[PDB]
Amino acid sequence: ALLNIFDIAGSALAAQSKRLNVAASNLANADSVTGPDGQPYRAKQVVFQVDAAATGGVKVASV
Amino acid sequence: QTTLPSGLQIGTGVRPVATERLHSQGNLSQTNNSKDVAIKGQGFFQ
Repeated sequence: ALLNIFDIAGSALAAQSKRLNVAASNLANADSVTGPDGQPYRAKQVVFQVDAAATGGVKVASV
Repeated sequence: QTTLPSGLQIGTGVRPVATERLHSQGNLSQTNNSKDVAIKGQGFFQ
């Protein structure tokens, strides 16, 4: 449509922002302990996937 | 169930309060003079 380029780029930007936020949160919680209800803190990562509408944007299903 | 109390309490610093003198009994040394006196126990001259 010559306009899905904006959608693809926006999805890429959102995914990169999510990944950066996760990394920053892990760095902040590097030396934390005993979070809520006492369970130890565990690090998290994100998984990128493509939206097969072929060629499509990137999404993050879950952390 | 059992977690840390999760409370914050920041200190401020340290100050000197007093200097106490150990009013113990010191040793006696002989000066051989005839007008020198030494206290055995408690008491102060005036």
